[PDB]
Amino acid sequence: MEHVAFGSEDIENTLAKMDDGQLDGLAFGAIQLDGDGNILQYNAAEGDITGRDPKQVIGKNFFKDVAPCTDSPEFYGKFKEGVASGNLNTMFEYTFDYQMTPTKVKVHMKKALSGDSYWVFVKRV
Ligand SMILES: *C(=O)/C=C\c1ccc(O)cc1
Repeated sequence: MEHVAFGSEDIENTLAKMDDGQLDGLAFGAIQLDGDGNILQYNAAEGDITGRDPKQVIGKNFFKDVAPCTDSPEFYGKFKEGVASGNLNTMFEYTFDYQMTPTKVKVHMKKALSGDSYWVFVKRV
Protein backbone atom coordinates (compact mmCIF):
# COMPACT_ATOMS: atom_id res chain seq x y z
CA MET A 1 0.00 0.00 0.00
CA GLU A 2 0.90 3.66 -0.52
CA HIS A 3 0.82 5.15 2.97
CA VAL A 4 -0.85 8.49 2.48
CA ALA A 5 -3.82 9.69 4.52
CA PHE A 6 -6.92 11.13 2.86
CA GLY A 7 -6.96 14.86 3.62
CA SER A 8 -3.23 15.17 4.27
CA GLU A 9 -2.06 18.78 4.20
CA ASP A 10 0.75 18.16 1.71
CA ILE A 11 -0.90 15.44 -0.41
CA GLU A 12 -0.27 17.40 -3.63
CA ASN A 13 3.52 17.19 -3.12
CA THR A 14 3.32 13.47 -2.37
CA LEU A 15 1.07 12.49 -5.28
CA ALA A 16 3.33 14.45 -7.63
CA LYS A 17 6.07 11.81 -7.36
CA MET A 18 3.71 8.96 -8.26
CA ASP A 19 2.93 7.36 -11.62
CA ASP A 20 -0.20 5.54 -12.80
CA GLY A 21 0.93 2.39 -11.00
CA GLN A 22 1.72 4.08 -7.69
CA LEU A 23 -1.63 5.87 -7.58
CA ASP A 24 -3.26 2.42 -7.51
CA GLY A 25 -1.72 1.86 -4.09
CA LEU A 26 -3.69 4.56 -2.25
CA ALA A 27 -6.29 3.74 0.41
CA PHE A 28 -8.74 6.16 -1.23
CA GLY A 29 -10.28 7.21 -4.53
CA ALA A 30 -8.16 9.57 -6.61
CA ILE A 31 -9.03 11.26 -9.91
CA GLN A 32 -7.00 13.85 -11.79
CA LEU A 33 -8.73 16.37 -14.04
CA ASP A 34 -7.66 19.22 -16.32
CA GLY A 35 -9.29 22.66 -15.96
CA ASP A 36 -12.04 21.67 -18.39
CA GLY A 37 -13.26 18.50 -16.67
CA ASN A 38 -11.47 15.89 -18.74
CA ILE A 39 -10.08 12.99 -16.70
CA LEU A 40 -6.29 12.59 -16.83
CA GLN A 41 -5.86 9.93 -14.16
CA TYR A 42 -8.20 7.52 -12.33
CA ASN A 43 -6.99 5.08 -9.66
CA ALA A 44 -8.30 1.58 -8.93
CA ALA A 45 -9.69 2.58 -5.55
CA GLU A 46 -12.10 4.96 -7.28
CA GLY A 47 -13.10 2.15 -9.67
CA ASP A 48 -13.81 0.05 -6.56
CA ILE A 49 -16.59 2.53 -5.73
CA THR A 50 -18.31 3.52 -8.97
CA GLY A 51 -18.05 0.28 -10.89
CA ARG A 52 -16.12 2.32 -13.45
CA ASP A 53 -13.13 0.90 -15.32
CA PRO A 54 -10.24 3.37 -15.15
CA LYS A 55 -8.88 2.77 -18.65
CA GLN A 56 -12.31 3.37 -20.22
CA VAL A 57 -12.99 6.77 -18.64
CA ILE A 58 -9.60 8.46 -19.00
CA GLY A 59 -10.09 11.17 -21.63
CA LYS A 60 -13.82 11.56 -21.05
CA ASN A 61 -15.26 14.65 -19.32
CA PHE A 62 -16.15 14.03 -15.68
CA PHE A 63 -18.95 16.52 -15.25
CA LYS A 64 -20.46 16.02 -18.71
CA ASP A 65 -20.07 12.33 -19.55
CA VAL A 66 -18.92 10.10 -16.66
CA ALA A 67 -20.52 11.59 -13.51
CA PRO A 68 -23.56 13.82 -14.17
CA CYS A 69 -24.45 13.88 -10.44
CA THR A 70 -21.52 16.22 -9.78
CA ASP A 71 -22.96 18.59 -12.41
CA SER A 72 -24.35 20.81 -9.67
CA PRO A 73 -23.48 24.05 -7.88
CA GLU A 74 -22.57 21.88 -4.91
CA PHE A 75 -19.90 19.97 -6.83
CA TYR A 76 -19.19 21.27 -10.35
CA GLY A 77 -19.92 24.80 -9.14
CA LYS A 78 -17.01 24.61 -6.71
CA PHE A 79 -14.60 23.12 -9.25
CA LYS A 80 -15.16 25.86 -11.82
CA GLU A 81 -14.80 28.62 -9.22
CA GLY A 82 -11.51 27.07 -8.12
CA VAL A 83 -10.18 26.56 -11.65
CA ALA A 84 -11.04 30.22 -12.18
CA SER A 85 -9.50 31.59 -8.97
CA GLY A 86 -6.26 29.62 -9.32
CA ASN A 87 -6.78 27.87 -6.00
CA LEU A 88 -9.06 25.14 -4.66
CA ASN A 89 -9.14 23.28 -1.34
CA THR A 90 -12.52 21.93 -0.19
CA MET A 91 -14.01 18.84 1.47
CA PHE A 92 -17.65 17.76 1.52
CA GLU A 93 -19.98 14.79 1.60
CA TYR A 94 -21.80 13.81 -1.60
CA THR A 95 -23.90 10.93 -2.96
CA PHE A 96 -23.08 9.15 -6.22
CA ASP A 97 -26.20 7.75 -7.89
CA TYR A 98 -25.55 7.56 -11.62
CA GLN A 99 -25.95 4.04 -13.03
CA MET A 100 -25.06 2.73 -9.57
CA THR A 101 -26.39 2.00 -6.09
CA PRO A 102 -26.65 5.28 -4.19
CA THR A 103 -23.34 5.51 -2.32
CA LYS A 104 -22.38 8.19 0.20
CA VAL A 105 -18.84 9.52 0.06
CA LYS A 106 -16.45 12.15 1.38
CA VAL A 107 -15.02 14.20 -1.47
CA HIS A 108 -11.87 16.33 -1.41
CA MET A 109 -10.87 18.67 -4.24
CA LYS A 110 -7.47 20.36 -4.23
CA LYS A 111 -5.45 22.12 -6.91
CA ALA A 112 -2.39 20.06 -7.84
CA LEU A 113 1.26 21.17 -8.06
CA SER A 114 0.95 21.43 -11.84
CA GLY A 115 -0.67 24.55 -13.31
CA ASP A 116 -3.92 23.37 -14.88
CA SER A 117 -4.64 20.16 -13.00
CA TYR A 118 -6.99 19.36 -10.12
CA TRP A 119 -7.29 16.40 -7.77
CA VAL A 120 -10.54 14.74 -6.78
CA PHE A 121 -10.19 12.42 -3.78
CA VAL A 122 -12.95 9.95 -2.83
CA LYS A 123 -13.50 7.75 0.23
CA ARG A 124 -16.42 5.98 1.90
CA VAL A 125 -18.30 7.43 4.89
C1 LIG B 1 -22.40 10.79 -10.21
O1 LIG B 1 -21.39 11.41 -9.83
C2 LIG B 1 -21.83 9.47 -10.97
C3 LIG B 1 -20.87 9.08 -10.92
C4 LIG B 1 -19.52 8.88 -10.64
C5 LIG B 1 -18.76 8.09 -11.50
C6 LIG B 1 -17.40 7.94 -11.30
C7 LIG B 1 -16.79 8.58 -10.24
O2 LIG B 1 -15.45 8.44 -10.05
C8 LIG B 1 -17.54 9.36 -9.36
C9 LIG B 1 -18.91 9.51 -9.56
